[PDB]
Amino acid sequence: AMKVIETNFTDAKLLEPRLFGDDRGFFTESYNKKVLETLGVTHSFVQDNVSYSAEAGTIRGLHFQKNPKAQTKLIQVMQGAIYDVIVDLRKDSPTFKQWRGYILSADNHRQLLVPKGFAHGFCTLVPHTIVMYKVDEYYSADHDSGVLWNDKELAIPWPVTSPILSDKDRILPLL
Amino acid sequence: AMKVIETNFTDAKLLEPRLFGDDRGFFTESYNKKVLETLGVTHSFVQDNVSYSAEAGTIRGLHFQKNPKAQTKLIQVMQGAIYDVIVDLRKDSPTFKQWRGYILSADNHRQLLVPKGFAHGFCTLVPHTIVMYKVDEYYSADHDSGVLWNDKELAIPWPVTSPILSDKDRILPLL
Ligand SMILES: Cc1cn([C@H]2C[C@H](O)[C@@H](COP(=O)(O)OP(=O)(O)O)O2)c(=O)[nH]c1=O
Repeated sequence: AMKVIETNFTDAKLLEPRLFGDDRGFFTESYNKKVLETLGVTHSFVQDNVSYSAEAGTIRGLHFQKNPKAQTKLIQVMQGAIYDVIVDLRKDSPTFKQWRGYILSADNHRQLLVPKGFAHGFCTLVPHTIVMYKVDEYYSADHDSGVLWNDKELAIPWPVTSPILSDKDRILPLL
Repeated sequence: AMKVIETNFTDAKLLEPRLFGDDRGFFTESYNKKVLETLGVTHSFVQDNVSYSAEAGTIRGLHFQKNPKAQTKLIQVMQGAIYDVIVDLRKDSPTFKQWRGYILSADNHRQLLVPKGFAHGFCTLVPHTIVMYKVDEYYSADHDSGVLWNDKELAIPWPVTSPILSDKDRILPLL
């Protein structure tokens, strides 16, 4: 079934689904609610989002929806590959302000469980990258916030010098 | 938000989500539980399946899981394109044994809600097609059944003369 590759910051989980291949292609259960609960991931997802980025080096984030509408996310890459970063913003947390960069791709089929209290963003590594992610709380343009990609406090080693960013993404606040 | 393009057999719906496109690519809510409810679609999906077919002309199906463990399927195409066919197998229906073929692609983003009581299958149209589908009941081996892709009564004008099938799909029982 689906298995845990690593756990970081207590609750963040890098996961891998069991693939079943043939000469014809493959099959996989990319999500199984009851399986996830066994792996200590109990969430009822309400929305699935799909992000398409035409050019490599496109940066999406760092996003976080402020409470009372915080979102648990579960991200995967359907086409292409991305360098995904998560930052622990729980002030109480022993791992507060810490981050981690993961490579999620169409070939590795890896998924990342981003808990509530974290900032999340990614950098596409090749053209035509498609990212899909579930959220357990509906979107709220009101509570939609984030952290500027190049915040010097975090000093994230993005694999791009001049990222393709939306104007909205270039004016996100610092940490 | 999401729009119902057409409805057939009383309950099967061809859906299309809202797509926010800009200079960098696009973003869309492929699944939204609340939105679907407002359209008349209410189900608790517990499993997401992914199917990758290397070559064009690969037929997967026709398939249904036996009652009482029938499954509602929400079909979507993440890469490539398919000719998706559903067949009404509800003995107590005014459309029993009728079928419809739909074209779902990564470029149209259309989705198909296949009710419990229908057989479902598809033929990939281009190489490397990826199909994702959500189900409201888990996979149950003992309840696995289907209809022969080239069954004589079903008219199904598949767009492939010699398709690629698994050994078990060639074995599937006739209606
Ligand atoms: C339909 C389904 C299949 N599977 C497994 C059972 C099979 O061993 C494998 C492939 O499914 P299937 O398409 O039935 O096999 P074939 O390729 O021979 O037609 O996937 C699941 O784990 N979950 C599911 O929901």
